Amino acid sequence: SGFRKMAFPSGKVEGCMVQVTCGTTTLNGLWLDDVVYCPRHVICTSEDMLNPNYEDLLIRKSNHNFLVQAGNVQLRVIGHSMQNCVLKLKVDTANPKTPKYKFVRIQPGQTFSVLACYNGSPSGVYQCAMRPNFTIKGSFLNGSCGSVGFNIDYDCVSFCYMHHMELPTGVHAGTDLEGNFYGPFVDRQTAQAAGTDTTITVNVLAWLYAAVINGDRWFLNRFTTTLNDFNLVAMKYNYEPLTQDHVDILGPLSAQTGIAVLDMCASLKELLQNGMNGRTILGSALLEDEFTPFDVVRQCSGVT
Amino acid sequence: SGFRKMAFPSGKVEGCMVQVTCGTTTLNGLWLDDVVYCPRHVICTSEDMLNPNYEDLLIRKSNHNFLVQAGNVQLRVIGHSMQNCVLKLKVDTANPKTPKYKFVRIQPGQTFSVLACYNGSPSGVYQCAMRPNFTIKGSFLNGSCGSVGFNIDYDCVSFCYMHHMELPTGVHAGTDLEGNFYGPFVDRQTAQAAGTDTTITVNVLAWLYAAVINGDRWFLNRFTTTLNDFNLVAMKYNYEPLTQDHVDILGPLSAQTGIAVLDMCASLKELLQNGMNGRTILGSALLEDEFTPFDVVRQCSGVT
Ligand SMILES: O=C(c1cncc2ccccc12)N1CCN(c2ccccc2)CC1
Ligand SMILES: O=C(c1cncc2ccccc12)N1CCN(c2ccccc2)CC1
Repeated sequence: SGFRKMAFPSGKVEGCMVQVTCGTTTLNGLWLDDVVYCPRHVICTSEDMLNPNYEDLLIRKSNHNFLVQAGNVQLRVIGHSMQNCVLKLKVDTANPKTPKYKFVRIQPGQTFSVLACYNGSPSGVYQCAMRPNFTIKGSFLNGSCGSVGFNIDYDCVSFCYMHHMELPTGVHAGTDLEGNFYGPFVDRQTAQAAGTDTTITVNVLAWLYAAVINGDRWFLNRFTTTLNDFNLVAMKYNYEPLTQDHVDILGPLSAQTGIAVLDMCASLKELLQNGMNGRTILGSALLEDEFTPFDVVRQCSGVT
Repeated sequence: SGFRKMAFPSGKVEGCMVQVTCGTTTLNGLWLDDVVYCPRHVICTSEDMLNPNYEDLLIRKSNHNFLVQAGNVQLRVIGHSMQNCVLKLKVDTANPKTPKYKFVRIQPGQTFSVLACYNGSPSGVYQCAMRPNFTIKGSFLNGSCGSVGFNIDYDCVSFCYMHHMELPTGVHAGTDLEGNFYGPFVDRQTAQAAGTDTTITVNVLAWLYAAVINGDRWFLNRFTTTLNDFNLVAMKYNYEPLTQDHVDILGPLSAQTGIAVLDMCASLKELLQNGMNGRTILGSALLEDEFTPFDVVRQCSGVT
């Protein structure tokens, strides 16, 4: 028992982190096979932050201007290209530590682990969710760009995020590994609206199921509700509308606990309307939405 | 900016995880140099859980009864011995992935990362604190024994915890890497009192400093207090008494924010007496105590 915001083991990703420098700018890159992937804003200067012409900036750069270091050893760059907001630096050596991998564009509400890095060196690992508004609530400082988010399925690393920027509001934005930003964000030092962030209802319910499995049952009530009645409450509290697809995804947790999904919805409706009354659930005083139903089953089953 | 419960990158520890089986019992071991460390209760059966005589049980075991597997390959056991509550299995091969390491017995209130493992395979990584009552609030299932807690200082892994058991209350207990339990716990399937768990005051203050650094300042007030006045409040709320050593440790955070430690104490006193009033601090609705002042400086400075 016990429920923690667990991240995937980061070893397979640590073995891919390299440092990329262009001019005076240093950030992190991801070395997979003979390619190093990094945010294209590595080619920017102080005067090229508010409105960069990446195509024009990149034209002034040659292979030897991109310094890539893996640990203490220098990688030789034999090609460079821009794919959306990422640069792909072809190096003469395939990463010997390259794990089995995939590039995936995750759905909002899905979770992933982030390996925060500085100067190509890993500093820490944490679990987070892609918010419905396509931002992440990470922990990133200057130099963390190019740090990646990923999921692990047995031996395969699915890379889903590359860190590009911090919005003036302290939230984070970035791209998939094809360089396409999640959300409406652009790699420019301008004010950008993140948008209203809703609560991932299916994740809150999954966490309530985790709470029941882990002994926390005070919030369970004698009520039930309907999807339409529940959603009237969810709308009022800026919660994502729950659909039959979400109910179906909660099926295994509903079967394990013996609590019907609409019954758990009535517990959630009462918690929203009444608050926690100074009480806690899984060591938390607010409703947690950064655990998917898959994360709950995984943590409560011991998938390695 | 952003503040997350960050764990150390786990790669160096993943490379040390092995599976140990004795009879019908399988758990995890830690392979460092030519020794595999594991909980001694691996030699127990169902009838040897309530009151095991480890010395007598171990006498019926020979080297070939300990099956150690590193990935898919079998390790040859050439020696075995019991040191307190851990077994040390000497194998004929030194772990080629052995990192620079230390065995340390951590102080209550200090934090560490746990790499939860099953069958010698890592499942996840999370950060936790050694509670003042010498328990940990982990996430562990059957088969997780032998999973370890550690800290990383540049390239050196300081192992501080080995998982041994779950108390009937859902909290976790275990040993340092010399096999000495943290707290009064014994490796027996009997009811064991954990003791009153207090809140790590110096950690709550460190987290309040992290909140200020990360923009959350609503809780800051126009008041100050004294160590003795603060401790009268801390006692009432089952908080550890704050000492000058704790004030001195908060010195760098006090200097970075320009907020005197006793001024932050008055903010903490008011939060304890008045509650959060439905507000949050660093995405939390309760006062967080599992970040040390060192963790706050590290996360807010980017130590790799
Ligand atoms: O290293 C960072 C950064 C990232 N994440 C969190 C942070 C927190 C505080 C300070 C800086 C950061 N930046 C910020 C984006 N930046 C950039 C440059 C050109 C075009 C678009 C973006 C490059 C430098
Ligand atoms: O694998 C575990 C375990 C550990 N952590 C969390 C758990 C949650 C649910 C179920 C089991 C566990 N045990 C529990 C202790 N156990 C043991 C045997 C002899 C003497 C002393 C301890 C060996 C088997």
